[PDB]
Amino acid sequence: QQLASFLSGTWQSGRGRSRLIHHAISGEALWEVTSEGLDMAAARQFAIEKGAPALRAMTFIERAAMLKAVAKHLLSEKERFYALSAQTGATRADSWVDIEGGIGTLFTYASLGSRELPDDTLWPEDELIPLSKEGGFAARHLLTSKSGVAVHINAFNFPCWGMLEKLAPTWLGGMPAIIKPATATAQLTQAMVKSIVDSGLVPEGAISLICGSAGDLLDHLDSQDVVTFTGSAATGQMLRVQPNIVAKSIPFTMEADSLNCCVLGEDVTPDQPEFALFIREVVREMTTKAGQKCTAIRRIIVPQALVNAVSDALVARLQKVVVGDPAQEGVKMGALVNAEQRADVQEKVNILLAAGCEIRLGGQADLSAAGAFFPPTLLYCPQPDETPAVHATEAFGPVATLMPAQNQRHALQLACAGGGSLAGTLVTADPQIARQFIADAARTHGRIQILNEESAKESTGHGSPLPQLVHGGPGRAGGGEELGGLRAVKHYMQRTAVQGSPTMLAAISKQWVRGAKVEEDRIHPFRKYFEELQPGDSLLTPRRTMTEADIVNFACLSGDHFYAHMDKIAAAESIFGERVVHGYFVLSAAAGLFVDAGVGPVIANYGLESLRFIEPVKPGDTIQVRLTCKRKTLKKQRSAEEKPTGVVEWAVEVFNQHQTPVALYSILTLVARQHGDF
Amino acid sequence: QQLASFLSGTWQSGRGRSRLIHHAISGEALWEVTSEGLDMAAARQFAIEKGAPALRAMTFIERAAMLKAVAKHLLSEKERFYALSAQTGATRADSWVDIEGGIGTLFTYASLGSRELPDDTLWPEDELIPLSKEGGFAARHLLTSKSGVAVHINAFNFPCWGMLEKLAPTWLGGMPAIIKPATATAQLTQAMVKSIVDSGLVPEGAISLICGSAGDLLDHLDSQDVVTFTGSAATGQMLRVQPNIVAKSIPFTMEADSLNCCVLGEDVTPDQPEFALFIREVVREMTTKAGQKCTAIRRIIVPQALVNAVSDALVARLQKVVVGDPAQEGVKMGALVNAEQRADVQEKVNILLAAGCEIRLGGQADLSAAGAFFPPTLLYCPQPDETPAVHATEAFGPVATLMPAQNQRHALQLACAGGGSLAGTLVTADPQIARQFIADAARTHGRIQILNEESAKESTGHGSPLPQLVHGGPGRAGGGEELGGLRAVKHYMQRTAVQGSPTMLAAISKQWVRGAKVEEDRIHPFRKYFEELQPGDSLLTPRRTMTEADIVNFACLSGDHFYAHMDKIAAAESIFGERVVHGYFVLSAAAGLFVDAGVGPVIANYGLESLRFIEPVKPGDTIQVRLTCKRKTLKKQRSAEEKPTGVVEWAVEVFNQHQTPVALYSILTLVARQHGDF
Amino acid sequence: PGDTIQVRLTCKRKTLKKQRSAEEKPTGVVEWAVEVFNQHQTPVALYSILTLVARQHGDF
Ligand SMILES: CCCCCCCC(=O)SCCNC(=O)CCNC(=O)[C@H](O)C(C)(C)COP(=O)(O)OP(=O)(O)OC[C@H]1O[C@@H](n2cnc3c(N)ncnc32)[C@H](O)[C@@H]1OP(=O)(O)O
Ligand SMILES: CCCCCCCC(=O)SCCNC(=O)CCNC(=O)[C@H](O)C(C)(C)COP(=O)(O)OP(=O)(O)OC[C@H]1O[C@@H](n2cnc3c(N)ncnc32)[C@H](O)[C@@H]1OP(=O)(O)O
Ligand SMILES: NC(=O)c1ccc[n+]([C@@H]2O[C@H](COP(=O)([O-])OP(=O)(O)OC[C@H]3O[C@@H](n4cnc5c(N)ncnc54)[C@H](OP(=O)(O)O)[C@@H]3O)[C@@H](O)[C@H]2O)c1
Ligand SMILES: NC(=O)c1ccc[n+]([C@@H]2O[C@H](COP(=O)([O-])OP(=O)(O)OC[C@H]3O[C@@H](n4cnc5c(N)ncnc54)[C@H](OP(=O)(O)O)[C@@H]3O)[C@@H](O)[C@H]2O)c1
Repeated sequence: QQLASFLSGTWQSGRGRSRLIHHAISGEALWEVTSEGLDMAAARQFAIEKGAPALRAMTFIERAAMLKAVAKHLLSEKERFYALSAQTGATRADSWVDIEGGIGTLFTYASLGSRELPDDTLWPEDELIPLSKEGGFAARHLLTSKSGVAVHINAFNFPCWGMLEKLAPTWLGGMPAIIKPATATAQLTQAMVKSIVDSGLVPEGAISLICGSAGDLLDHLDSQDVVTFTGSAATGQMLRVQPNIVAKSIPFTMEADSLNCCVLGEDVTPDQPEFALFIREVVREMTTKAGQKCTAIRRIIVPQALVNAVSDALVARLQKVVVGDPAQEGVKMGALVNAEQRADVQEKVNILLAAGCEIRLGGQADLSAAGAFFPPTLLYCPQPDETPAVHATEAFGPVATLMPAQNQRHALQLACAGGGSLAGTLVTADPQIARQFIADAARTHGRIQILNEESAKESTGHGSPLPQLVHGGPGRAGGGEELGGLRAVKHYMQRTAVQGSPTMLAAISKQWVRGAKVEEDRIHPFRKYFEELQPGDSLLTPRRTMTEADIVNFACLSGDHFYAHMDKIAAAESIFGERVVHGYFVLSAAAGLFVDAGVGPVIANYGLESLRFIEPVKPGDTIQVRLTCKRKTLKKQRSAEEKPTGVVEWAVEVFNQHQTPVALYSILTLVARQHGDF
Repeated sequence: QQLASFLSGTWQSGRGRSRLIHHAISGEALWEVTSEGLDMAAARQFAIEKGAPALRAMTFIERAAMLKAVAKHLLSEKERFYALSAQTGATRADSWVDIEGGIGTLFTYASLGSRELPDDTLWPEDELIPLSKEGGFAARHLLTSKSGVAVHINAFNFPCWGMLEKLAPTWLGGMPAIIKPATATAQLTQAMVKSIVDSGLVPEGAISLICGSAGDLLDHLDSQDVVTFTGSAATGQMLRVQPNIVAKSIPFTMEADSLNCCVLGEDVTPDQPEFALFIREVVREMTTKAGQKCTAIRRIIVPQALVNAVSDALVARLQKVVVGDPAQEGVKMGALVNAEQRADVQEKVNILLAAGCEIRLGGQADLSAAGAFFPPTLLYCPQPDETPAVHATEAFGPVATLMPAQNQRHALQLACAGGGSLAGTLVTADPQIARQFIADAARTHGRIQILNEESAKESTGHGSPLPQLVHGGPGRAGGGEELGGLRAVKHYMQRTAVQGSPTMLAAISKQWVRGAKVEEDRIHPFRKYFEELQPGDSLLTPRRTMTEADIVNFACLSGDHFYAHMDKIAAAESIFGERVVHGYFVLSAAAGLFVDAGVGPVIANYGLESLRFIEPVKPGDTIQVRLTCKRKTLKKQRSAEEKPTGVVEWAVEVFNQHQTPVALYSILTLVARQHGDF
Repeated sequence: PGDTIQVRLTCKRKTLKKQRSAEEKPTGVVEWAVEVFNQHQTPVALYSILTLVARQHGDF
């Protein structure tokens, strides 16, 4: 049966030598992959000259709305995805983690791109960097989306999660993608790609698919491309030194296999709940998805006095784990995906047994079975720092070694001896042990979960890479990082420091910055609606003279009787020399000066961005405010009952009779729109 | 004469086939460099086990103060640096740019690390990521340092600057550096390293130096090491495929040569000042350092109707450039650094002449002189979109080619055809031309100066990489990024998402988080000095019932007569349903509830970090405030008269009778210290 | 006007009450000697307030 790729807009298929997708729980070939004869240069050509300008013409708000639309359309027809994912030997809960994590990543990136990304093609990430003494020359950083493809090379472990966690920052970062899924489970990836394409939600060319070997794709990539690898280290170290990738100097974000530690602290004793949640976390992490996730615990570091207790509790917790078919009831652990993967797990076990020990059923794995089953394996290493094979070999299944420690100094070194890892866990209750663990072990781990009794209730676990936490570790784990919230959309963009005058930076950024020209047009910026506000709409307010009665009435009304305002003696002994006006009274009299009293488009106050008081305001000191529109960034009207609205940021610049800027800041404001969508 | 490398604390010297340093302006050999026989493994060993823990034991504020101390020590003896930099053929202005830019980078990183880096070994860059509904499981991103070394492989152009803008983020990130300067100019680099080491300011093992080849250094680096390269794109692409760098997966930040566009716009006519400053900018940028900087203009894109005018202006201005000895008077351009560099520039000119044209005195360069003199060269390309040798060959001297464009749609293509560049420049006055230029040409340039009449008065120039702007572009420019402000110190750190309870993240981060435990200790936190404030020192204030009279008195006193506060009718038809309390009055009644009236350590108010309003406060609705300490981050007492003080940040959590958090925010506050540093 | 006011609240006399009902809270009536003064430290307006102050332990 042919597994169809998606290149150059049309569903195509390969012609030549092939690999095939074995079923996991039974063992027959119900798909087969091929990509020979497919033109890769034409697919990259179609992506770059069709779907790249279709994404780059959108704003970030429209791209986040597109991600939310695809997320809802994929959450709707999710039931075929579980049937396609049960072919991988995964259980219902494991496939639930896979599918709903890969769709909740899309919802999370849609929410983040809706909230913190502008209604613009370009995203300015800095405020302003004043490079001149006067103010006529300045700079700010711009993130523009690249003009090429994003070659994503995935692993076989999460066809839904691991493909859609690379695809939401790619699309939110304005680039089209070409997904190369692993050929052991590409049927669920094609189900996802087909469900995306057959919806009309993404433009044509914004997504592709190569079921099978790429081969000629990496030899054709322009310098505006990115390649994001996910797999073993041995493959990505062959693809990093690919000559076009080093020649055109394209970003190659490799992220690879890892030996994830789980260190038990010295303060934990077996008569505590910490010990029970430690054993529960290690067993659940080692049995979730049959140990076929990158963030599975593979090195257990316990104190020396607790080795026999942990090794007797883990086995008694693990003998209740039922290994079998998922559709028959009472089964907790599923199967692996291949007999090739089963043979790989058992040969990595036999490598670990050359200098290790044995606690459970390890190398006794029935290779003559009609199903990729491997028994849940707990190992032992009595000499942990003498054997480098424990700290360099990951048996990619239900296997996790165990090894002692010596009083939270050998434990840190055994946690860091993995050569850079992807996840880790310290189970303690003393908050000063976790300080020492982060101060030495976070150099090598990309993510650390300090698990205690308060955390263990609503934790997501050791093996849940959140879409707003950095997934990626140094060294053996790959070095490259993913999923860092909006850090993940910045790999798909080019960071440029634009220099010039502020009136030029304001038109480049489509904002108002600090020293741009203003557009004062005889009526009030709070009277304009959202669509007729422009960044630059200033307001030179009338003045208000600060006096001693102002200080007295505000200190009475607010209750703020600080000595620099209400004492005549101590204000002379202070840094100010005499009594000064309250900073919050400057902040309140400013809003007395610019706020329209009348009913208009301005709805709420919504917060205040960044306040700084620069010079003190005294009695006998006029105050004049420059209310200037800065950003617009409309919202999405989450219900049809809701009024259409957008959150306009105004840049407030108070000053005094000498025109020096006392107390400049920036207010947000929820402003009504004339037109909506619902 | 031996030029001594500095390894393992001892000024050693190599034993082998030695390269020699020619004098630039006269031609003799007055140094010779070698590094054969030097144990590089012992150098990395001494660095990691001596200077890495000594740097990592400092706080970031101590490392910023160390950078300021080394900057003031290097500023006090700059005259020997000018004497050593005159040997590189540079003039007094060129050497001034080099030395004082290298030291101003140190002062800039001292200011940034003192203002925005914590008083801690670690650094949390996020606020908080709440990952649970109850709030007992959250995460935040920590930036711990790296426990290895930073290998810096520099070019010959900026021996002071190009070393000392890598040494400052490396030291501010707590790693020891092993600088490999280019052999053609390493005498000034050893002058800098000797001035640093013979001062007692830095720890021992915090800096090394290899005058000569590294040889056996890249084969010894562990995964906690980073390599930062600066040179041509032929060398760094061979250093990227080095087997230990790809095996241990260490960060190789390559940053290479670039063809730098300088686009003249259609709106600029030769009567304007824009044309004169365009010609002045191209001439000054091509004659500074004899065109031996990476950010020098090497492609001039002009409109088609203005080619003869630009060419006649450049010929009439560049013939006034006098090439000669820097010490004698009336000499503008200095020389190159080697006869080998002169031969390389001329053999690149012959490549550009194999498919180009000629305007001025180009390839007629004397290869038999006692000096590395090259005449200022202006070329011409009548078919710019047909000759790929113009967009792929850089002649690294005073050479810059010129080529026509067709009405701001060919100019953008000729700017983007450089294969990924660094330091572009548009010279216009129309702001929408600059908007269309950044919307297309910021994909290939890492920095773009939009130069107009307002910019050119206090512009830093085309070839001045600011220490707080991202230096480095994609493609041919390397893909690496340097000098990004605090973006550069994050190449030398490991970003780790630390999960766990907020009461655990508080102890890890040495801050307070959102739901951490509190230390209520019966006296007021505004009575405590800076040294006895702990992050977590809380205060549950008494209440205050918001009434209609409060709304009336605050709307009268401020002047904010907004309709949701002063109108019974319009507030009933608003989003609030009835009249609500001012948000600024909630902000002021909060400070009425937590501020100590008496004279104490609290000095000023200093600003307010991040305010958000969440639920509206109504009449008949009490208000209770939870002031709690969050960050400490002491200042450094810039004078002997100023008081020792620090800037404590307090997280403020106002709430109402239903305990829902109306208006949670964060105030800064300047708090006096009990003990100073002097 | 232009005259700082600093107040010295010191406890003067305690004289507990007897909690006339078992439902009543136990309380005593503390007298405080309030001594206001100015920047020249001369006593403008010294007085003496009574105050009903709750007791920790009662009898009923
Ligand atoms: C209610 C909270 C409890 C406290 C009790 C109440 C205390 C008070 O009410 S005091 C009265 C109101 N407060 C004031 O007027 C404070 C005045 N602000 C001051 O700058 C004061 O002179 C004082 C004492 C803080 C000295 O500041 P100083 O050490 O010289 O630093 P300074 O150079 O002024 O810069 C301060 C900040 O302004 C920022 N700033 C922003 N724009 C500018 C600008 N154009 N120019 C200067 N600074 C600027 C700076 O970046 C700096 O912030 P950062 O932390 O990021 O570096
Ligand atoms: C001076 C300016 C001009 C004059 C205007 C005068 C208007 C007024 O004075 S009104 C009186 C004071 N103002 C207010 O009370 C503002 C109104 N209060 C509100 O928050 C409103 O319910 C409203 C409509 C803005 C909320 O909008 P909503 O669609 O529900 O978004 P929502 O996400 O729930 O809350 C808004 C923000 O609170 C933030 N927030 C922070 N912590 C929390 C939390 N624990 N729970 C909920 N939200 C939180 C959210 O993150 C969001 O901020 P952001 O967009 O940056 O992420
Ligand atoms: N983010 C992470 O850190 C992360 C996440 C999930 C999994 N992983 C790691 O991934 C590993 C499991 O996946 P895996 O066994 O599939 O890794 P793999 O065998 O090394 O292959 C990974 C991917 O690379 C492709 N590939 C293989 N050889 C290639 C070549 N010569 N040229 C181009 N592409 C090639 C494969 O396609 P084919 O199908 O054609 O072989 C597959 O899609 C585990 O070790 C796990 O730790 C890491
Ligand atoms: N930020 C930037 O992008 C930037 C900044 C400044 C300059 N540059 C570029 O640098 C170039 C000029 O400098 P350059 O001629 O000195 O570059 P380079 O000669 O190619 O190499 C620079 C450094 O690399 C070392 N090196 C050379 N070959 C090596 C090898 N096989 N193995 C290990 N190390 C090796 C050199 O040492 P040796 O002295 O022994 O050769 C020198 O220290 C220009 O093209 C300019 O554009 C770029």
